[PDB]
Amino acid sequence: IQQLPMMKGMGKDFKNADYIDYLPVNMLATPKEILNSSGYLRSFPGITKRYDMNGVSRGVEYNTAQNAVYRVCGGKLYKGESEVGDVAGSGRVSMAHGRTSQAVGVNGQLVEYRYDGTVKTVSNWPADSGFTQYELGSVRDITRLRGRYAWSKDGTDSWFITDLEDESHPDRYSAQYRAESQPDGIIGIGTWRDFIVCFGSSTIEYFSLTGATTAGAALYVAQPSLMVQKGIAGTYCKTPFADSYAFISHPATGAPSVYIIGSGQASPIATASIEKIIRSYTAEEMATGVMETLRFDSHELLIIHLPRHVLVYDASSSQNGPQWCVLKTGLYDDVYRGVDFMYEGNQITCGDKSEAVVGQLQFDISSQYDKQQEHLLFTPLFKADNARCFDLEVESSTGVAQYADRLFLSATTDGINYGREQMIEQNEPFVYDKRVLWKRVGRIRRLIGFKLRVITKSPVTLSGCQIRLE
Amino acid sequence: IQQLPMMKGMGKDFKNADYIDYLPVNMLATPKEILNSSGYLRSFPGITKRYDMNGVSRGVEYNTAQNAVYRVCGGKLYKGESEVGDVAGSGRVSMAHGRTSQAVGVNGQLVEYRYDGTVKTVSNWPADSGFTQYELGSVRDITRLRGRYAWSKDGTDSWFITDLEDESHPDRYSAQYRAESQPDGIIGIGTWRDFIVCFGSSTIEYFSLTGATTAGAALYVAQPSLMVQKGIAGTYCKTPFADSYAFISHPATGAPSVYIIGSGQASPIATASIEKIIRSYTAEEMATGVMETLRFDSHELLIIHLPRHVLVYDASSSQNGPQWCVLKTGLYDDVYRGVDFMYEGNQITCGDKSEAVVGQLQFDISSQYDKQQEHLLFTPLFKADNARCFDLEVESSTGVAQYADRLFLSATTDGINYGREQMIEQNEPFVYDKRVLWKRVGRIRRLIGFKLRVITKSPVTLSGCQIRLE
Amino acid sequence: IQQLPMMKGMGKDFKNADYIDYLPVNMLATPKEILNSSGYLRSFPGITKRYDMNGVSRGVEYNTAQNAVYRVCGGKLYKGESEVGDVAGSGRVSMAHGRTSQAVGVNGQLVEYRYDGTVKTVSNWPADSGFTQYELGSVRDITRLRGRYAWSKDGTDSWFITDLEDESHPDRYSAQYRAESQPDGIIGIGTWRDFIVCFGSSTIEYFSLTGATTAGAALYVAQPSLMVQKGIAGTYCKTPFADSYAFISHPATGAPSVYIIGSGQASPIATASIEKIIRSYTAEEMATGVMETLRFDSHELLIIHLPRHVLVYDASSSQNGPQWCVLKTGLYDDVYRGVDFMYEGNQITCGDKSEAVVGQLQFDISSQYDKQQEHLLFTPLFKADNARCFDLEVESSTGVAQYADRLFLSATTDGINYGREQMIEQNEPFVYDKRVLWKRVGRIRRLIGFKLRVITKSPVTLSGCQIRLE
Amino acid sequence: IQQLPMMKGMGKDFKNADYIDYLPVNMLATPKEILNSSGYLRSFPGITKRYDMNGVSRGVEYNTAQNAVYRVCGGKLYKGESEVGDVAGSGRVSMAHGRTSQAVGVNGQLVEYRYDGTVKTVSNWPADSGFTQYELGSVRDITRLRGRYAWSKDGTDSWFITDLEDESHPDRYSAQYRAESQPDGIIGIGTWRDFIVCFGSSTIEYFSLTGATTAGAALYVAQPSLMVQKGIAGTYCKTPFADSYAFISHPATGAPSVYIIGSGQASPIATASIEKIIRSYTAEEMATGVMETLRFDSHELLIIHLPRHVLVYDASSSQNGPQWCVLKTGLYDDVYRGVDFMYEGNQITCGDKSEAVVGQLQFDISSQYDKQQEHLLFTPLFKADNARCFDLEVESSTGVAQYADRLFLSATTDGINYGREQMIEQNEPFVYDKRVLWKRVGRIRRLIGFKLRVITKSPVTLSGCQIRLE
Repeated sequence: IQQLPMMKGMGKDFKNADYIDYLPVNMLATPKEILNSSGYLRSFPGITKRYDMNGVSRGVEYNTAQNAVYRVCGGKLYKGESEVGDVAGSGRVSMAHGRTSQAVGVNGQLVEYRYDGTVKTVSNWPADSGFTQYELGSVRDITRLRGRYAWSKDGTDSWFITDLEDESHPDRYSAQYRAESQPDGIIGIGTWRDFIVCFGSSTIEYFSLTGATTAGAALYVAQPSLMVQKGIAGTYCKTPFADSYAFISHPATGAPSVYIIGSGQASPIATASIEKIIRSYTAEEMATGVMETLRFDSHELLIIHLPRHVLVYDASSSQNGPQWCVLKTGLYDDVYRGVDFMYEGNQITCGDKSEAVVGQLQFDISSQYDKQQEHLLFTPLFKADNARCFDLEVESSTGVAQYADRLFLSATTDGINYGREQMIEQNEPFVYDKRVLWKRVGRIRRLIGFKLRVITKSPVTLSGCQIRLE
Repeated sequence: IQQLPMMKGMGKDFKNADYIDYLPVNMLATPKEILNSSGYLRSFPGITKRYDMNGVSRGVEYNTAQNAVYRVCGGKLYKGESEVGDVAGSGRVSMAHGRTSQAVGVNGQLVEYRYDGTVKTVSNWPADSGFTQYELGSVRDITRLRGRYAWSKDGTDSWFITDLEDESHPDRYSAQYRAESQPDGIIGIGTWRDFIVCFGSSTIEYFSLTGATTAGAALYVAQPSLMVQKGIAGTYCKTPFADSYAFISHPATGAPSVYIIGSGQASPIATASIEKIIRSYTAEEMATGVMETLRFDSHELLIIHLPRHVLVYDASSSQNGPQWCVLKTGLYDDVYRGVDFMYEGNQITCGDKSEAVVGQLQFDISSQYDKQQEHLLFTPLFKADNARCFDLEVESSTGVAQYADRLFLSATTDGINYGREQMIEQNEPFVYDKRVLWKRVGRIRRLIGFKLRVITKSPVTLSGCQIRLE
Repeated sequence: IQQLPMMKGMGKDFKNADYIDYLPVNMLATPKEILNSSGYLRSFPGITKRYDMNGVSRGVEYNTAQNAVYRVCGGKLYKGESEVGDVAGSGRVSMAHGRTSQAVGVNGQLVEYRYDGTVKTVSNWPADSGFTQYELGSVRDITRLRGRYAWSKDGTDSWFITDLEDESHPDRYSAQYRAESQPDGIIGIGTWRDFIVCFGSSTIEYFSLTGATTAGAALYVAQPSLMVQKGIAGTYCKTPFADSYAFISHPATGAPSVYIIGSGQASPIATASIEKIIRSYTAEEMATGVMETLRFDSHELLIIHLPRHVLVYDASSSQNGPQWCVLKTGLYDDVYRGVDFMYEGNQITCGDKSEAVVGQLQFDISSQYDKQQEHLLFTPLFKADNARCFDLEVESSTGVAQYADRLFLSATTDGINYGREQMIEQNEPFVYDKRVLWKRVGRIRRLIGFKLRVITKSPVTLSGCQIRLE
Repeated sequence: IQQLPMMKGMGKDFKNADYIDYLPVNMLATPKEILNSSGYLRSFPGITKRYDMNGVSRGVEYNTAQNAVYRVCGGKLYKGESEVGDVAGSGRVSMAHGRTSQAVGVNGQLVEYRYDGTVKTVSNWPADSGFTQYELGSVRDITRLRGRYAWSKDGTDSWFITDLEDESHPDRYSAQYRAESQPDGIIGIGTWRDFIVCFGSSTIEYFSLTGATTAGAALYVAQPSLMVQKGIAGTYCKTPFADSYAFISHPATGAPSVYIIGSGQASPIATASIEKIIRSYTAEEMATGVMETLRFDSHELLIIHLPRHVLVYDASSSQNGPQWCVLKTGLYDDVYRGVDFMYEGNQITCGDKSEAVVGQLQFDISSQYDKQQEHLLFTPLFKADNARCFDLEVESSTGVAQYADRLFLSATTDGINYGREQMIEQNEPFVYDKRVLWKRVGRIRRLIGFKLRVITKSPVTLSGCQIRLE
């Protein structure tokens, strides 16, 4: 009796005869110390329609000052279900809320909405007042530390600041700040534990405020002990993850790869196969990749929305090596649906990247809206000669289905292309005890590996595959 | 011969066919290196009525200046047994004693009683005196560091302080301080090792006093090295535990979960099943969750009084993984009775949440007041095929009972619903040596798990369940 | 059944009968947890022509201010494909970009190329201005920290600096800095985390800038806690590797050897056989050795372009001891083709040293341009007496070839010279499953070692050699 | 089958019946993971004459300012092969180069030569100038930090310094510095990472320069955290090694022994037998012991030139315990030939101590000049009763010899005096595969130990001695 792990499956690709492992499609990994194994695999939760909105999502941020979720969701702003304002422009926006403003920052101007009901835009002080009158530019990203905002001019080292008393003007005396570590544009900006993180193309630098008590004297001073020496590939390739940012490396460095910021250095978390997938996209296509973080139950996910891949990293389940996963909607290869996830109340609300709708995650159903989904599992290739496998017994938990869904399994002799697909039912609507197995698998000549296609709209749980090897 | 652990039992739920473990209800876990196993399970101590009071318990605090226990317990304040004052308002109060006051802080005002016999209320300085005249608001929580009080204005960043010479006024010159790292109202306040801990909705900030020796010059300065970056779900979800506060995460963060503050970060202490239970409550219903701490013998408990669950965490018994427990009063599902545990003299004085009475814990009886209690134990599911179990022999300690109570045991084949209940007596009033066992259990087809219902009003001790597997 | 590792093979040389190991020629090492072994060996990617340029490569640098790759590549400068200026001089050049000019620094003068379209040169301030008028000399290397350049004069301790406003003049008041623990010329200069690293002949010293706010008062102050106490052999024997520089030791110390800078000391990374190869060159020949860093997939390679050796160090694959490799072009011994590797877009663009052409790396082809290449693998010597080896079966992955290429294997009895070469086909153009093995190897008298010559222009993968020893 | 190590052999001496181990004379130890054992033993490289010089070697120092090796070598100074100056006096000199001088420091005055062609001597400032006019004394050792020299007055605590502008005078205002922790003369001086190390008879002190910017105000201040509390036995018994100096303890401390300086303390590196050898010399005779450092291939050797012993310590090969070795020239007991080893170009240039000649090391020959050499190996004593050893087979590498040299082996029964010498040829001029073994060794009564005399002028390699024990 041998046990075949399915938490990650090895294989090879026909393009250049290289060994690349097949990530488990559309199913997560949980360690739970199951009956005879250690850990069970559960399908991703299913999406159900909640509200109808103007368009495809373009941004989200959980306002802390007011207990509500803000999202532009296409044509115009939304607070939960309410309308509360209009935003102009198509693309993706970066939001940073405030005590008395929202600061959507669409297009190249720092548009900030007010809780009173008025709309304002950040611009230079009036010439009649008699202030410094800086030279502002286009805006890319937004943040907020203490009581003021901070944006970065497009394609230039300098990033500006926001005044305290009047929040719609740069400042009275001192607002011009520069990175100056290496010559590089500011790809993005962010905040981390009272530090203003400056995401450059090649470097990352931390700024800490100091007590000036003087007119125009260096409110923020750059800290050089915490430099990372690596950049970010795109504007939105950064998230708050664990206590770090977990960016994606820029093409300026050796090669694009996922990372995680340490104390003063970046530690990789992406396997070679993941970087092989990342390298498939050109430089321009890489810059349009969104990143997020999601935490439900004991999981801590890190989702990367690449143009054709929705790779997902599970931090808790990566006990021995990284655990990556890929998500897709259609039966064939397609991009996942639902871009911005955010925890509202006691539910998780997702957006949508193609349809003008918003939906919530549901745990007892595995269908996105009202369409069935494909789930895949891959067993790593094994080299056994002249053996005969008979009892392949995967163990499932059943009883939350609406139809007796079936399972397709197949075997590879060369590791690239599969044989016939055998049809076994793996779920029954109200049977809580049943056995899923295949009685005869036959001789294996040189090497064999398995596949476990499942097409359902009900939760799928599989844990522990064993075969009687002789 | 196989030994079956009972400290925690695995299972699955019928709603979504997920593997959730069954916590052992109403009995603690103690490691003591027993005859043949390591650890024994003992029932929770039973409540007995001590005094009759005005109403349902609403607060408790062990006054240190005077060796006595204060509790409002409904209609009016109480010091031990005496009346000593009246408090108005229904709900829950936050209590913080003083050298010359008690500061119940009911409703939205800091009502503070005096040992002399007079009642005062914190209010602005008289306009005739000529002081700074702050603008106070509603009060949520109270604390005391050095000779000063500290309260937080409701729904706003700012938290105030109390003057030294006249402790019924904010201060002479400098009393308004604010959090400000992020825009978030102060959910709660507390003290920890000369630091005034500021519990925000999204962040946690530590304030340390400095020597001013000046008129209105920053008595307290915020320390930014000790930020936690996580909020608290409700007003009363915090409790000094060990050397930290052990809060509950806010919905603003990815998902609600229990935590413990470290040096500068929070470390989770809740299993996935515990967070699944916590997510069952809506956001508004979660804010009414009280937490406490209790320490008797070698135990160190952390009790969470959710609306429908009384989850208990045992710090000392969590050698390999967390050890959570749930308490309930009725034979069916119900919430535990007795809110506030405080150690007075050599006894523990529990409150009440459904009747106008106060009671003390007793160790040699397992009945709350004069009613019997239910105790359950779940054995984790095992996968053995075609085997037969014969001798299931749990080992109990007897001789402190009033009647020969019986024990109900049953088995599951699918892990959800149980079979027939077999009745075995597990205790005899004055017999110190007897066996508790069942001679035949029969074949197990695929998998089996057990249950050990006990209904007594006498102490229940069980340690070590073994079955002759073949 | 025994398994023979091929990642590194031991042997001896006929010159002085010493045990020197044979590094795997032109094949990398990757740990991947292959079917029955741990790791597989894959050929280096092949070069394909991309552009036609003026001459052999002479320098490269990835401009960060403008997203493009700059390379002189012979007669005149190039930005990607465009001409954009002319450069004078033959040899090797040191490049350091800027935020207004490029800078090439040929001969002994800092020729800089401004983007506007003009060319400038660093020279003393005009005498009419009235400044300090330093005494400049011949330049060796260039770098840039903050908004200013920094160069070192030829054969002297002192290294100068560049003015802020005008970057074509040394400075207004303070530009003379000198190294000077020990009397040594500055072989090279470089930057590392806001420190201007001064590479001397015998020591390495770190300079950190300080806030002057004064006329000519010590802009840069030397830090003595970070001195390394070892020099660099040549001008270009330094790269940014990991977080350190990984130089080559100077003959001033005991013997030349590769190193890596630590916190305050150098840690060797070269085996004894590598230092034997390094010592083969005279002092003058070693000074013309280039070094680089390249990172594709999970690799982190350090390439040394010695006059007759192209040694490569793979950091990721060196789990147990250093993993060195050597590359060569012709069927006989010859130096590798392709000087400078840089990552542009999503491809890697290699230079050249014998032709006026530039090329890009391709992964599915193993031929440089359109000529076949040699790959070698050596098995370490084993001492087995009177045994008989029969089933020598190496495991390849096939199906991406253009012709049924064959493999040559042979055995040594004395460890110096090889026996007959047996031809076995190891790859078929479109067959994905086949066995590569030899059925009879015969008796071994005292000791034996194998060889796996392959000549292909298609990817070569071999992983795991097993022989039936009896 | 048993394997007998030869890296170090145990025995006893007839003088006092104490167990002393026999160090392997004239052959090094290298760990390389050989066919069946871990490590092989290779003979020391042979000396060959390169140049003819004036007389016996007296000093050496690798000038860094000019890429050339300086050595007095008896009658008059030498730069490489050129004459370039004359030095008077017989004995040993302490050499410390400079940016514009060489500072041989012979006899009692700091004789310093100049690159221009003139000779100067350190002496007091002229009385007409009007300076502080110190009282200099005899000089023992020389060093150089920054632009200053530093010498020590003979028999006194004080050590002086050298002026910057005119380096042939003590200083303008402040040059008198002193040790003073304990009353002890300065035996020697040295530099280490910007610290002027002061080697006393009983203590060691580190001096760090400070910014004076004042007339005669404490240029150097003594650091007391880095005291070692141990002296050095002789003037030249110290040497930069690794990152420390590795001195020899003074007779003032409990006993003479070798050491290595740590962070703030000395750690011994000498076995008991080595200290037994060191104690054989009287106090006066020990003061004439020279020490050096040499690094070729992976070795890092520390050579001590005692009057009758040439003990050598190998740092890299001391995996389990220290690895000491002894070198000798003649067939009988004699002192090694060649004092000063320095790495010039790609070769090592050894000195001489008995003839007026200088020579270079050569790796493929084992003869010093043109005379054969003796090599010994001792196997540690084993206690086996009534056993019989038959097949003693050492494994050698051959084929670089000029004649079929023979090997002498013998056995001890009491561990002091040896039996008959059996002659086996161990090398053949051009045979790369041969076996060296003895077929019968006979019964061993109580205990036995072996010996492996080899007399050749060709490289000797032996690795792995095994005997069939019964």
